[PDB]
Amino acid sequence: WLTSIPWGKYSNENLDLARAQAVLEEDHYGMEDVKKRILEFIAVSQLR
Amino acid sequence: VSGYVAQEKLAIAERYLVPQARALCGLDESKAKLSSDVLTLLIKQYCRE
Repeated sequence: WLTSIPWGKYSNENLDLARAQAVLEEDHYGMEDVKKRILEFIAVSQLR
Repeated sequence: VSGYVAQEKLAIAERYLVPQARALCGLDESKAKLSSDVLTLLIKQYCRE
């Protein structure tokens, strides 16, 4: 149970906003506010 | 401990609060100025506690 647990396995992220633009508009019509907030979230993580 | 006067919160937030959150978001002071006036407007209006 202990060894199985990742300790540093780091799934690589995408961080370009463009690909996030596309994939968000692919799967949910409207509800633009949550899209805008999450988009800002990626935008901030990409900096720091 | 007591509460805080309306004006007093400005002198708190100008020092011990904005810089802390500024460090939470990972910014540096060079890019994220907040004049005193925006803060007095905030506390005067958007939060009465």
